[PDB]
Amino acid sequence: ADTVYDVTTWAGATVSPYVDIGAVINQIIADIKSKQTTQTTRPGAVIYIPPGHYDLLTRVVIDVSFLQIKGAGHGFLSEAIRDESQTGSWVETLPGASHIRVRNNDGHNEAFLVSRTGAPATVGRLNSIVFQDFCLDGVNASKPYLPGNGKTGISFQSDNDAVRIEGMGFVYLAHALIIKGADAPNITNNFIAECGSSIELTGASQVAKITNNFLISAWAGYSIFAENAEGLQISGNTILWACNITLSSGNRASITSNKLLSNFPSQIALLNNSSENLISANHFRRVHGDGTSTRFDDKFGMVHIAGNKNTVTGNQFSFDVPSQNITPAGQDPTIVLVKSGDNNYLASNHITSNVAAKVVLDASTTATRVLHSATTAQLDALTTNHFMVATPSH
Amino acid sequence: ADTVYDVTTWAGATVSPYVDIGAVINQIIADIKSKQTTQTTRPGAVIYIPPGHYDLLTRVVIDVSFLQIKGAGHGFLSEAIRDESQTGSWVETLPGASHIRVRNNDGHNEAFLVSRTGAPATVGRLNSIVFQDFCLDGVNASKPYLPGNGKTGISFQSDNDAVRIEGMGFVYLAHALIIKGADAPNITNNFIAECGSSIELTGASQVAKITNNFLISAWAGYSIFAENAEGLQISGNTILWACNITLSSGNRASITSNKLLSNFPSQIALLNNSSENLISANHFRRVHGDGTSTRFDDKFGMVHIAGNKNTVTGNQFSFDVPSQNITPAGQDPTIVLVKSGDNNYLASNHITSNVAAKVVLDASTTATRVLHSATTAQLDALTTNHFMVATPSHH
Amino acid sequence: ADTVYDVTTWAGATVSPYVDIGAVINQIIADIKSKQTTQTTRPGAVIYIPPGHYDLLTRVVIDVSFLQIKGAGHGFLSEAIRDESQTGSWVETLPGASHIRVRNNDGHNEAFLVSRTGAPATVGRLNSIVFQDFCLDGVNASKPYLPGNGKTGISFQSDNDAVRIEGMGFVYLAHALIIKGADAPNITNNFIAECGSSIELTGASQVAKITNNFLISAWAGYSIFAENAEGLQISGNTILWACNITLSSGNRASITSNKLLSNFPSQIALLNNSSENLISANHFRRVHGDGTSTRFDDKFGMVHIAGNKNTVTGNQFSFDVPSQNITPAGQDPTIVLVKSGDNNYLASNHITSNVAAKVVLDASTTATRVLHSATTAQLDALTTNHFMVATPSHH
Repeated sequence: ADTVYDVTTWAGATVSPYVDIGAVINQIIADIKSKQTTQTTRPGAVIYIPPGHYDLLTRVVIDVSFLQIKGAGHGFLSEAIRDESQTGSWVETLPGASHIRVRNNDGHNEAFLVSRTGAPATVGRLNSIVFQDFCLDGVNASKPYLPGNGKTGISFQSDNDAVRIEGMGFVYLAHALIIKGADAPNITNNFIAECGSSIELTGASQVAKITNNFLISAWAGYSIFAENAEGLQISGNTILWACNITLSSGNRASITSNKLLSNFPSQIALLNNSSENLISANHFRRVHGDGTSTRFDDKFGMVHIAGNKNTVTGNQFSFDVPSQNITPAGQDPTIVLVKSGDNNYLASNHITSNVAAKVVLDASTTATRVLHSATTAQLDALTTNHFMVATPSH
Repeated sequence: ADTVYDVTTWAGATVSPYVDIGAVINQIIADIKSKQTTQTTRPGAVIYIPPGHYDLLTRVVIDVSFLQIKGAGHGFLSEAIRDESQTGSWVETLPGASHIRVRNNDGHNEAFLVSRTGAPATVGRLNSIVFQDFCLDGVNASKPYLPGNGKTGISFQSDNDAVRIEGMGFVYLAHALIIKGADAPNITNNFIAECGSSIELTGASQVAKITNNFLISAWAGYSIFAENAEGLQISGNTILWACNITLSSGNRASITSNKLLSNFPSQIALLNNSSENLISANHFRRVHGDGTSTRFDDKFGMVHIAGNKNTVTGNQFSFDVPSQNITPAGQDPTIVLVKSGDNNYLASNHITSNVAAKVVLDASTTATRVLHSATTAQLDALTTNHFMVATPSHH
Repeated sequence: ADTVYDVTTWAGATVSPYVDIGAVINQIIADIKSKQTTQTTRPGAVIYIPPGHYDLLTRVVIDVSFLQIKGAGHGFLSEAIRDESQTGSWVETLPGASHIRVRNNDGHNEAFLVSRTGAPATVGRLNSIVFQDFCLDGVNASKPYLPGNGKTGISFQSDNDAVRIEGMGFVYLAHALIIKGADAPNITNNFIAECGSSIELTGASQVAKITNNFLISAWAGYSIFAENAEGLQISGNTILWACNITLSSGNRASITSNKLLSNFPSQIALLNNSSENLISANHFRRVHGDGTSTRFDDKFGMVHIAGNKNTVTGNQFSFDVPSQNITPAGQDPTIVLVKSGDNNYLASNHITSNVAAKVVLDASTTATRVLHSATTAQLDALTTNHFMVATPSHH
């Protein structure tokens, strides 16, 4: 069929894909649109990227539904370690597989912009676009990569449904993946590392599914940021270095069965009246020194709750920070800060810390339940309006 | 090798795959069988479906193990929203990617029937058939799609081992996926929506794995139905609209780490003595109005338990139904109904509801434990044969 | 591009891949190295294996980063059932899809060895090698497959980063997958069955992700073995037959949302001071008779803890072993043995057993918390240094 392209064999390109794969992909998209021209004759296409090193100089703009862009793997190599190492004898010094080097010279910061102009009720949303098994690489960057090199890997900026980002590698980008106005996106089995932020669901979203990823962005941004987000599912992920899952007016999320590690506070922040979110069966680890920051002090919380009726159950909170590094100086660090809200619920969580640490209930909070989720020594209730069933202690 | 086919380039086809891809795939299967003729020379084959709109007029019958049918993606587009919208200016009005329009004219309701005749012990089971990354579409349908258009996407009707359905899209079918007699099936990373039922594991099954799917079937059928199911694993799924996981004599299931939402009761029903099942670390949301039904009333439960020794831990139960829409009118809706059985266990669950709501223990139940899983006001125990450690509510 | 190979069409092969696919893959690797000759011109390559039966006689050695070896599916067929059945009329008697029959004639046990010589700081690690969707088959083996046929599927034996093993089938191997010195490996959506051990993370590892697999290895080995392992994440798996997850000096693991079943003790063993590991929202099932062994007695525990500050929450422990088969004879079997360590935490777990069974706290342990995770009759505390909040049992 004529719906399958390989960027290196397609004879219609005016430029080499190794020199500018963005131009080649834009030219393929123009070809698709010249062939798929009515409401009922737009099934989409496959663009395959074989293993190779490809510069992108021109931003790709996608407004075609059901486009699959697929390569041979995530291609990750730690450019952070490379850039602190003597690499003269390294067999390879670049990320690989189907490797796009994001090197825009066109005035834009995105490698891929997924955007349709026009009101979605009138022209339709962008549907079931698939990015699979290739590598997006910002080439050069310094920690913590935000503002960094200012490069974005994939940015969806118009309303979309059932999009899919799977098996990809993202490295040395200020923003790996940004999806605005996402409905049922699937972000699964990716390897995102040494990036300023990993996943940002902006504007609003419904029922995003974020599963089975490595997310290893640094301390100036977010591993997962989601605003006006209903029904987020975050599970099966390994989120490292500076794990920061922030919901801003996010509700009815299910954040379960993840391995969560940060060298900084705010592993999960439920902000701006984020309510009825479940945090269950996660391992939380707070350590210190892989980078340092004063973005947060250690009273912010490993988990920070500003909202109602959230549920925190069955987790481990493991905290190991030398006392001399804890801020504000002389203060006990906070495991969970219930900053504001009503009827939040903490049950059956195990707190293991190298120094005395606390679940803090702000004086404004009401009806918080803390049930086998803190010994008496681990609870700092600044209001009598709470219910405590202590974890047994001496 | 000669084991790789593309439905649009294979020269042996006597009909266009755009006109009847079912006939073309059947012709490919006959070709495979003519070349793979002994029990040690049947490694199977791959059938690739490039992006395109393909009508299926003839049911495909698969009785070859290790067949892979693969496309370019799940191709979902909401035909339900289309059919309630003014679409004259929409860029697309059809689902896409590798898109099969299920339009049987052969008197059969399935697009794909996976079935071998004979006693499995004699002729062997069907093994490790792989459906990946294509779209099955019933073309036209009306809510709640059951009985609907009667169309079925994929139906396995003989005993099978290690089959795999991954990355697919299913839309506008009465039944997306039916697997009868499945051992260790893998149903993962699919997008099933606007179907009557999503996944039906019929007859019996052993250790089915249902992970990382979107399941968005409506209120007349099941998101997941499984009868005589041992050892189900259901995790990492987002199940929406009319979430209904029903086990019928299912035991030792692990139902964990799911996002579960319905506009109706019966998000999980453990029926017909379903025992020793774990329901842990799930978010349950009950809302109202995206469709309405009287299939269940609000006393049925968000979770309904008829069986022994089940375990319900670390969940959130969030309930928001306007009082005027609650039925029976005036009665408190039920969050968990323990309808029958012995030694069921609820612990460390949080119930948040817009009206007073209850965990109900039927009079027939024995030795139920309810431990930090209901305040006193949230428990309606109809037998003294229970143990309550209340979620605190009085200072 | 010239970076995509098909083992059956590449004209540079001097041996048929059906006779020795190992030689052909080695020849492809040599070709890649001849074309990719500097540290900025080594993006890697794809090697595609179409459906077919391929003998491997020569061990493959991979020292190229970003190599993808991919086939058409996991290809599983139960050779264990085959070898106890009358198969004369079976349609197929071999595993299939992209089927590598591991038949080394070179005195090595590995089908695939992934190894670079030289210090990783000097020559680099092996990065992001991808094995996807093919079948590695040891051809003939007897239970429990260790020592068995001594065959290993894939073995990484030099330090590696972000490797990926996905969608594979492994069958009838002594060791399916071994990874030494793994940093952020991804082992996902595989089908490993009728092998001695499934996954072994040797030497040391950091943040391995083991998700969404069927792991069905037998009772002489390990489903998941990990030594000096920091930050393992094990979730969404169905682990069967002889589930055994053993950590040796492993810490900060997250073992959640799994379906876990064994006919033997030691479903999870946290050994040699394994600390701050989470075991949450898993279904544990212990049964008897699908093979028998005395490797462990029933006092070892379904979960065995030798370490500090571990967390066991929201699980079900379901135990069904006939009393006449329990060892030592006349003794109550152990559900969780806290063998050594401080401040371990058990909360909100449901224990269901056919005979009296116990959480046992060794006399050496300190500050164990058992909170709604055992009735009085289910706790055998051999030290007074513990905290008990009993699961209620008396009215």
